[PDB]
Amino acid sequence: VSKANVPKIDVSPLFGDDQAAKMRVAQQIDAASRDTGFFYAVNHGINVQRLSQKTKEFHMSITPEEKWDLAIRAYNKEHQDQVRAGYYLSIPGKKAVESFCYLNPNFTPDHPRIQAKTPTHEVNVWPDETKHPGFQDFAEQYYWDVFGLSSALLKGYALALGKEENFFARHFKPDDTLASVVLIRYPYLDPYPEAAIKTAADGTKLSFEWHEDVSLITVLYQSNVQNLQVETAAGYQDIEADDTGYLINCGSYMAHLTNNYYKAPIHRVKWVNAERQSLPFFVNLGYDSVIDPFDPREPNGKSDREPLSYGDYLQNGLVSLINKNGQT
Ligand SMILES: [Fe+2]
Repeated sequence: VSKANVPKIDVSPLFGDDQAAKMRVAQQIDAASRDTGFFYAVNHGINVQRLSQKTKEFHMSITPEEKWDLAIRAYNKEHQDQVRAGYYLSIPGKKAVESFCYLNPNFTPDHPRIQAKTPTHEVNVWPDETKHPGFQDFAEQYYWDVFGLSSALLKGYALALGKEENFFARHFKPDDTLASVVLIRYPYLDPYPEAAIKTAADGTKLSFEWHEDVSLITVLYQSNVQNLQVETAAGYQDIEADDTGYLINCGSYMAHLTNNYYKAPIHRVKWVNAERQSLPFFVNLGYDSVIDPFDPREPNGKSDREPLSYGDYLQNGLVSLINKNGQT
C-alpha cells in the first residue's frame, strides 16, 4: 500500500491583505484539489492542543445516564426533535465509535428557522454545566474559531477557481450556516468487537467504509494515529497523520457546482486498535443557499447542471450516508 501525496499548505496569507500571496496559496489548493483531493492546512492559528484536551475530558467523564439524556432519536425514541444534534452512543460488544454532534449556536428557540420547524435545523443539547464545567463555552468558542478558519479557506477555493474571493464565503454566514462539529471517540478495546470491524473488497479491515462527504468542504482535526485512505485509480493510498494541522477535502456539493472539476474524494477509515479522536467540521451553507454550477474547463464556464438548494442537498445526503454506511 502506497502513501498519498498530501501537501502542507501555509494558509496564513488567506487572513491577510497581500493579494499575490493569496493567489500563491490558491494555486496550491487547486493543485491538491486536482490531485488526491486532500491537503493539510498549517499555520492556521487554532489552539488544537486545548481542543483535544477538552474533548478527551468530555468523552472520558460522561456517564450512561447523561448519554441517554443527550441521545439522538436513533437511540432514544423520546427525542424526536434530535436527528442531527446530540450524543451517538456506542453499543458495547457491537459498535465501538461514539460521538457528540452540535450545530450553529445561534439556533435558539427564538431563531426563525427553528420557529418555522425547517428541516435540518435543531437546537443544540448540552450536558449539565456542573458535571462538565466549561465544556459548552469551549465548544461554542471552537465552533466560531473553525468557522473563521473555514471562511478563509473558502476564499482560497474561490480564487483557485478564478472567482472573486467571496464567491463561496458570501453564503457562509453565522446567522444561518448548517455547519456542524462532531466530536468522535474511537476507543482502544481489548478484545475489539468483531461486529465493529468491516472487511473491504480488497481485504483491508475498516472502521468506516468508502464514502464521499456531505459538505462543501470538510475541515478535520485528528489525533496522531494513521487511519485514513483515499481512493485513486491505482487503488487506496494511506494519508499520513499530522496532529498539528487540519486535513481539508471537498464534499459532494463542491463536485456538483464545479461539474466534477474538484471531485469529492472517496475515502475510508482503516481499523486501528488505538484510542484516538476525530473532530470534523462540515462546512455547510444556509438552507436556501444556491450556487449556480459552472464548468472551469470551458472558456464561458457554461454548465448544464441544475442549481441545487443547499438545504435539499443536505437533507438527501445525510439520509443517503446513513443508509449506505450505517447509523453512526
Ligand atoms: Fe469523510
